[PDB]
Amino acid sequence: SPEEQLLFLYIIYTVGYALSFSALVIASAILLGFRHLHCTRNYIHLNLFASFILRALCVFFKDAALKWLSYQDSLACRLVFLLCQYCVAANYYWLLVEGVYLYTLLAFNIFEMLRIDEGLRLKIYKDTEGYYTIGIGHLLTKSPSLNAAKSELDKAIGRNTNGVITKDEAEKLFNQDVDAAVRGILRNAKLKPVYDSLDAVRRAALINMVFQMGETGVAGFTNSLRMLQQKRWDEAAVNLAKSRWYNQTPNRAKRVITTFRTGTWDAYSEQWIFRLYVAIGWGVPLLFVVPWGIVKYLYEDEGCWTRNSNMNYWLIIRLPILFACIVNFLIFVRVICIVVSKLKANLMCKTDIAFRLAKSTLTLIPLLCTHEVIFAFVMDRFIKLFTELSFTSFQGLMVAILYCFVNNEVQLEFRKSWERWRL
Ligand SMILES: CC1(C)CC([C@@H](Nc2ccc(-n3cnc(C(F)(F)F)c3)nc2)c2ccc(C(=O)NCCC(=O)O)cc2)C1
Ligand SMILES: CCCCCCCC/C=C\CCCCCCCC(=O)OC[C@H](O)CO
Ligand SMILES: CCCCCCCC/C=C/CCCCCCCC(=O)O
Repeated sequence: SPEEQLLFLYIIYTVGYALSFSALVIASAILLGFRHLHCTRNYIHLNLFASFILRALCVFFKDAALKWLSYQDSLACRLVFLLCQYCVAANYYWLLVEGVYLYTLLAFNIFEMLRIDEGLRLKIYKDTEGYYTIGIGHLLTKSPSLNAAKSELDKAIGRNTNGVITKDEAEKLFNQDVDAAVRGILRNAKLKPVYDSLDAVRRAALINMVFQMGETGVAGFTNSLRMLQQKRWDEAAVNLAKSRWYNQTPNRAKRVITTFRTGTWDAYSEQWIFRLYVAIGWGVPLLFVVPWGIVKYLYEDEGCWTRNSNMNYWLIIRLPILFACIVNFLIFVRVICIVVSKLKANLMCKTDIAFRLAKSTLTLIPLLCTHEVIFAFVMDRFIKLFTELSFTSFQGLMVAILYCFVNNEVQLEFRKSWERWRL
């Protein structure tokens, strides 16, 4: 039947946005509700949920306006449609920062963590403790003799030093020290069981302490090491502050303790980077949605601008979303090259945040951007194509599932809260 087909597609579309709206409001309430879920990764998700929540609000407002000059001729409809088109562009640009974040998350490691904390030295320097240092935190000997320190470094580099050591030689010696740090942990009875239980992010935090202090030095933190192995991060965070290490070097310790408490790299992230993501997700859509809205009002104003078939005014809202999808597929392909490399080299386990986040992001990129790339320059079997209405309505539900309800961290918070109710 023709009327029955048009009515049935309306139901799966409206229940699609009803299930997506409720799931995204519940999902966003979970990420805001639990304090341990307050990290840059989940804040990026909250802006992405907000763009799908406002899109749903436009769909429910358009439908509510059907009940009582027709609505197609009104100015209110054109605004609801302009706001809807702003939400669609935000969905794809918050999906771009979602990919851009993931890619930088795969790029940050212990070597980049220590290069920030230890810094770089070109020439030999006698530090406050009496130890001669050079490169990226490479301590030589406490022996007060620059002549013998240069000779001690000469055997540890290959050729004659003179004093100045190049950027490549320092990185060569840096890989040695980081390899010497991990061999020490695994060669220690009190550090191997806690390191093997820690995730890749909290492992780098343990290596960082060993790099500065030493294998036998950090092994003394018997009180902190046990509550780390027992996954009690918040209890270990306040206990590590009550240390000699925290009062000696406080700016470095606060960063390492945050990485143990959260299991993220946020204490090494710059505050302007997140301000650049909000400028992409909510800023860039405004730069092409409002010129589209102005040209449609002045040169193609006919039935809430639904008659979008006359000039280049279609391309100004379809070329920027194609650009966000082409770059999202370039990230998609490159992220897969990095993830399969880190898994094969045993640099990553599938239980780590970078893999599980990749497992959801790499799903949503071809889920939202494949249609846009395939039918890239098509302006305008009718029942079979009307199945696009089912996926654009349930989009929000899928985002809420893959970035919240199947997330392992949120499931920890529900069980941790339920256990506190009993105890
Ligand atoms: C809609 C579906 C049927 C498809 C979805 C499914 N997609 C998926 C599954 C696996 C790989 N994959 C494996 N290896 C590689 C490689 F090659 F190494 F990159 C990629 N890629 C894509 C999925 C399943 C599980 C999760 C998941 O638990 N999320 C929670 C993690 C989090 O948010 O913190 C997410 C997505 C489910
Ligand atoms: C308990 C809450 C239940 C109510 C249901 C929620 C309704 C959904 C709408 C908006 C919230 C999502 C948008 C706000 C989150 C983004 C915050 C932000 O802009 O920046 C990140 C952070 O604040 C910098 O550190
Ligand atoms: C319209 C529904 C209301 C939704 C809230 C508005 C969104 C602004 C974000 C803040 C949510 C308020 C909950 C507090 C969590 C923030 C944590 C904090 O920094 O204190």
